[PDB]
Amino acid sequence: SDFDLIVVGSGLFGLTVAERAASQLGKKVLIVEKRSHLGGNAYSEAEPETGIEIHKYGAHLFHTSNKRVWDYVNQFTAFTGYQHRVFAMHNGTAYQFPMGLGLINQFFGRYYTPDEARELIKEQSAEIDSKDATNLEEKAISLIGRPLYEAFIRDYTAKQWQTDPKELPAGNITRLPVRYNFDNRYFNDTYEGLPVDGYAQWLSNMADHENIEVRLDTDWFEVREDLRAQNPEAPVVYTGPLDRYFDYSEGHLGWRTLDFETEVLNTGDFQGTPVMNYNDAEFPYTRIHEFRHFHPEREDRHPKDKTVIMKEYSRFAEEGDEPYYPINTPSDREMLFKYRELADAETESGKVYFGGRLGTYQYLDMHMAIASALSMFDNKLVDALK
Amino acid sequence: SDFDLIVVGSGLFGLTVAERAASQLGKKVLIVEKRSHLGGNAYSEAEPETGIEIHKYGAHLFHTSNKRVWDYVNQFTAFTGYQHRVFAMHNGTAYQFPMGLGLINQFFGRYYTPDEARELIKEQSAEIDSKDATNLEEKAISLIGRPLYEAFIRDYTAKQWQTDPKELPAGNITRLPVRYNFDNRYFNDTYEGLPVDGYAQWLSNMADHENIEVRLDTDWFEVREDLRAQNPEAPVVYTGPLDRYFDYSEGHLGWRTLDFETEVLNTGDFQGTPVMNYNDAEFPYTRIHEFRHFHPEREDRHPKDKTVIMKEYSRFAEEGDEPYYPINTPSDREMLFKYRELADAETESGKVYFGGRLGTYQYLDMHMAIASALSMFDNKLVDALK
Ligand SMILES: Cc1cc2nc3c(=O)[nH]c(=O)nc-3n(C[C@H](O)[C@H](O)[C@H](O)COP(=O)(O)OP(=O)(O)OC[C@H]3O[C@@H](n4cnc5c(N)ncnc54)[C@H](O)[C@@H]3O)c2cc1C
Ligand SMILES: Cc1cc2nc3c(=O)[nH]c(=O)nc-3n(C[C@H](O)[C@H](O)[C@H](O)COP(=O)(O)OP(=O)(O)OC[C@H]3O[C@@H](n4cnc5c(N)ncnc54)[C@H](O)[C@@H]3O)c2cc1C
Ligand code: NA
Ligand code: NA
Ligand code: NA
Ligand code: NA
Repeated sequence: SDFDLIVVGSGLFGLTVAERAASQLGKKVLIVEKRSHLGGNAYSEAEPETGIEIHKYGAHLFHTSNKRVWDYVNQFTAFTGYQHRVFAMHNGTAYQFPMGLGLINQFFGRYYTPDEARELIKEQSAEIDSKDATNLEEKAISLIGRPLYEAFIRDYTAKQWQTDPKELPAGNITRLPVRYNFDNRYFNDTYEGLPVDGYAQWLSNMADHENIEVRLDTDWFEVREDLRAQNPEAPVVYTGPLDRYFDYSEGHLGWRTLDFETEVLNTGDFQGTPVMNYNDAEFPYTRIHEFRHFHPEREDRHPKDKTVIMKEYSRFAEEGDEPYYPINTPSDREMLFKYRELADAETESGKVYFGGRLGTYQYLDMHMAIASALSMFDNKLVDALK
Repeated sequence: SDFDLIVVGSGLFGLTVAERAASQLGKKVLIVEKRSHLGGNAYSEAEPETGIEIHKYGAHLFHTSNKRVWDYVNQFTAFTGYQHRVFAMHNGTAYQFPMGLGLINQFFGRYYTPDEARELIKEQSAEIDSKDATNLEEKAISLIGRPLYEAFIRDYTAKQWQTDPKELPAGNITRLPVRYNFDNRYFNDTYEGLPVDGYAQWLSNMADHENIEVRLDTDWFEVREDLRAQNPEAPVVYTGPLDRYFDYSEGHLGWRTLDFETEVLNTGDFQGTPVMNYNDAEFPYTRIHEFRHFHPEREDRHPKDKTVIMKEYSRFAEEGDEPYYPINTPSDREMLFKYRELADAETESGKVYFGGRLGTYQYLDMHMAIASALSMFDNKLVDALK
């Protein structure tokens, strides 16, 4: 047949499934993708004026402790030795971040040793016991105290969720957000880096296989009757929206979206670091990305006197908005449970498998989507394709 | 014969020459080493109480942009992804270091953009033109201004050299010691890391070859008549002290030494970072090393409640002291020129080649010693061993 497997969506989940079926089982795979390019939100591109690699659907940082996933992605791209670091702007000062000996010295005004900092945090967080916290605000205060909470967490979180932290779940903070050393690596994972030739090249390489057919600018729901009629027994891996698949029969799942404001500025360096969080309420955006600093190894290809920056604004995802993060209200958890039932029925009657961020209503980092796709491939698709 | 080449000293220079002759020319090499272990000052060892890898002859950080040298050393050890970072203690605050947007924010009290920082440094350094600087103090001030100089350079340099900076050469600072971004990598080189299994294992591996014989606890000047009599036409590569070789016939070359004070403390973490500079005069030591933080990947082998730290004191190298850094007074440059003549005569009449830090009166980093030995091997020893 012309294809043995249909994959809807070319994010990391779709690409992984498609590539494994193609290379490991020698199956013909047809990828159907609604957008004009491969890669889902991980897709990046050159900003036209400067040539700098940028993202329109969120900056993407790769990191994992899963060696299987690390070895896998390295088949398709090399990675730079980029290590993500973030600074936090508060009351006109850029603080070392996350909270650690550096921020503590800057904020409290003198050097604390690791043991002195531990004792400081004990004193600061004395007021509320974590066991008694009834919301995010109280949870934070119970761990690090009011001064730190009020400076670095309160307004930032308010902007992030468009909600008073008093009305957010205590379960949103699960561990002490403080380090007792000067380590300011943002991530804690074994492996980390950025694709040497950019995300677009990496993701294109995943789908570059003699057994893979790619149809861009194609909506599954427009073409599905025709495609399946060509080969009815070919399974489908669906990574589009779960609720949309079932015509919103149980209602609309709730998502957060982001608005990105991009500017080309007439300086070669706007903030001297890839990401500056803006922790204060007076700034409407949560942070500014300056994209050239993600790839310092490219500095002589970057313009000397121009730079691209991006500001980020969060709000509720309405119709037409890209859905980014599941909101997960109890109502959302309710209809999700109902959609899972429908989906499972569809897998049994129609050989349609549901996966990925949109397909399962679950935020997934790149390595987690890949891991999830490797699992589905191993545990479901190998059998289904025999 | 029992050997074809004698190498005096087993630092990186000696090891490199020995290994190349052994593996590339199939020559039998005899290494003669005065100390009880291989590796010269790069040698490291486990501190007995804690097991932590420490140095008795200075902490050794490996870094290079020389790809030939990088590829070479990786034949003998793997390297961790360690990236050196230093903090600077001044008036009770740990500053981000080297001077950059982080230190500038901490010191001047609010955030400066890259362009604002450039303008700040222009204003601060206006007083003295670099072209007019007559000593180190004036040179520093001409580049960064008095407040920064007085806080971070003056006393530190005084301790380092035991000299008023007014009496040090303007040529000691050759470039702007300020970055206009938040990059606090201490080194600027392409490749960097620490030996995964420690320096002792790496350096031992270099000399581990069927063609290499090692005699430790052996002073060249005690055994040389006997050894050369066994095979008169075998050349010698000498990496011991240049002036000592010629019985100080032209006087004693001047060196700086370091005293290291090591302590085991009853805490698992003393300062939360490998190195803290102490920039103020009130502290007699220049900096404190906390050795466990050089190898965080070993944290579950390190003790939970103990740590080894080391304080560093600089002074003139007297008899019995390990000579570390050439002082290079004009008098020193004088007799060095005379020793170079003697050495060159000795190479012609006696087939004794002079190399390495002690052998040439020149401080050499590990990668520079290796590069220098590779050159000597390529350009001198291949011919001499035919
Ligand atoms: C703003 C943002 C920032 C992120 N930052 C990071 C990060 O820093 N590090 C990290 O590891 N991960 C990050 N991620 C997650 C990352 O994008 C993952 O790769 C993604 O979540 C993987 O899941 P996926 O492949 O299912 O999703 P997607 O990337 O959403 O891919 C789904 C694809 O299905 C297509 N599709 C949808 N409907 C149809 C249809 N009807 N017909 C045909 N095609 C369709 C979509 O166009 C899309 O291309 C971020 C995600 C977002 C949204
Ligand atoms: C305090 C200090 C800190 C340093 N830190 C770094 C760093 O962070 N990063 C870096 O890249 N480099 C560093 N170095 C330099 C590093 O040690 C180099 O490897 C070294 O300078 C290389 O030169 P070498 O092999 O000639 O010297 P050496 O290491 O001095 O080796 C010379 C050897 O010759 C032996 N010897 C001397 N006389 C005799 C004799 N009569 N008979 C037999 N044997 C003899 C000595 O015992 C010694 O083992 C540091 C050096 C010092 C001193
Ligand atoms: Na991201
Ligand atoms: Na508490
Ligand atoms: Na050193
Ligand atoms: Na000046």
